[PDB]
Amino acid sequence: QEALGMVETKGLTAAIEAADAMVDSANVMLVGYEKIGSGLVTVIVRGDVGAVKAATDAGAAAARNVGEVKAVHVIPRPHTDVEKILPK
Amino acid sequence: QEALGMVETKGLTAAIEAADAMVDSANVMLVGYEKIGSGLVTVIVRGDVGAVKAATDAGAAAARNVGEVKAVHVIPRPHTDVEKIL
Amino acid sequence: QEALGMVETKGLTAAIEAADAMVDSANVMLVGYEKIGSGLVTVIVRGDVGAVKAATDAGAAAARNVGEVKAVHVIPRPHTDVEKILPK
Amino acid sequence: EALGMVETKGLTAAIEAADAMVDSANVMLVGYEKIGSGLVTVIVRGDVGAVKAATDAGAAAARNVGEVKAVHVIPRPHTDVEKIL
Amino acid sequence: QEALGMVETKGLTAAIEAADAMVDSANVMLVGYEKIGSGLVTVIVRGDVGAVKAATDAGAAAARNVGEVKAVHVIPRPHTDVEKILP
Amino acid sequence: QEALGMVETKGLTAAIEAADAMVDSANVMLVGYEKIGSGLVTVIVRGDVGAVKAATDAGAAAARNVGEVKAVHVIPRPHTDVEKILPK
Repeated sequence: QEALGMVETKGLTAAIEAADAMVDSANVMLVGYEKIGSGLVTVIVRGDVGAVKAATDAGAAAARNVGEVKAVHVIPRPHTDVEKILPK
Repeated sequence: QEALGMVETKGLTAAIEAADAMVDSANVMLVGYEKIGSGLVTVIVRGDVGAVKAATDAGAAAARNVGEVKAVHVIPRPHTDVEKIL
Repeated sequence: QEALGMVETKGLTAAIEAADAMVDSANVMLVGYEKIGSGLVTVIVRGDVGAVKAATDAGAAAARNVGEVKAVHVIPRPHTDVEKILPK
Repeated sequence: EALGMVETKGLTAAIEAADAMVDSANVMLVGYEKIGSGLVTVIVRGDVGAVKAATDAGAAAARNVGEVKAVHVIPRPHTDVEKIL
Repeated sequence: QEALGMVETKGLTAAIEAADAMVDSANVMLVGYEKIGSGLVTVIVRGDVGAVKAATDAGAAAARNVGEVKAVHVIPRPHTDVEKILP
Repeated sequence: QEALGMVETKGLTAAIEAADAMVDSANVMLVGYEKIGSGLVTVIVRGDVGAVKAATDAGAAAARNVGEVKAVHVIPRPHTDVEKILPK
């Protein structure tokens, strides 16, 4: 029932906007962001699957008005150990 | 609670110039700059919404004369979670 | 030795998707993510060869719907030498 | 105390810039900075006139070795800007 | 003294494969790998000249099936200063 | 008169070859290598101007047979202070 949601941007400003836009719905928690170099930044949230889909949709839309979005994705997860697949 | 302002440049020189122009007024705090690769540098400031809007306009204006501006943005009230990114 | 599984993608998002399918599809331990530039991310797992083969197949398949998969590979018996190369 | 910068593509052009800069004027080398895309920034300090001459010279010199992407002088940088350098 | 071998790839998976192929023979030692950005990863080995030649050829052959080979090179007798740059 | 010599490559293997060739061909000491990301590596040597000139020429030619050379440069230096313009 609990998903992980991601917006990956090229540019930091757009990722910060994506993060802010996603948590605007109190139904989503920010886990954090990941940098992999080459200007690529990934923002990650968790919450109920439906909330996460809606949050990620809004976050991507917002980021695209600020900079470049490279990927938007939602991963449903198991009830225990939801974040154990995340880096760092 | 406090507004968030960002000027993101390609090039450090342009970013430092943006940083300098932004801190020119007293009610603006420079949080720092962030590097993410591909030459991309983001300067981040905090303050009252009005001060931050004016600072970021100015930072963007100053930087574009030195190098490439990639993003200029203000979030009047960032959510408390976003503070984990700064 | 415990086999090694690797899925390498362009973008972190496809890679997290891969990690999800991998540890979900078989008894593999997530070793970590590795960044090398040009947007390339490698997800690495460990386990017995059969589990790793199944996980790697699953990770690659899942990731191809999310982003570009650049490499998929299994080393059934890595050396200790090579394990000092790995993030563990 | 003025701030000077030469930003090049490639480290070699940058090191050439540092050489021309500290040779042609009374500037102190504060350091090098890398930001990706092959971009390296050389930073100097000194009185503005020295810094202006150094950056002019460093850029001219760096251009003989490689590509200069940015050149800039900040006569009086702010105190907060001093913590990011 | 010992010879130096390098297999440099674009892609990490390819580099790990090259490393595994090279250290398969007992007289070749893995010195380490280096990342320099742009996806370029270098695997470095030491051993007798002959072993290092066969090892690097094999590492490159293995790696090219997984990703891109960027450099394959052997230094029969490295000069000592060169060891001050190795991992 | 003491100079600084540099060969800058895209790729590490070509740089190691440049380094080896430089200290092998002339009475120059290897100062070190610098990575600035994006595959760019700079090898630096020190010695008399003639030696540094002979080394860098030999380093560039050797490296060009192994990979991509981006820059080759000799910097004559003052008597005192010869290495203080170097980074890190």
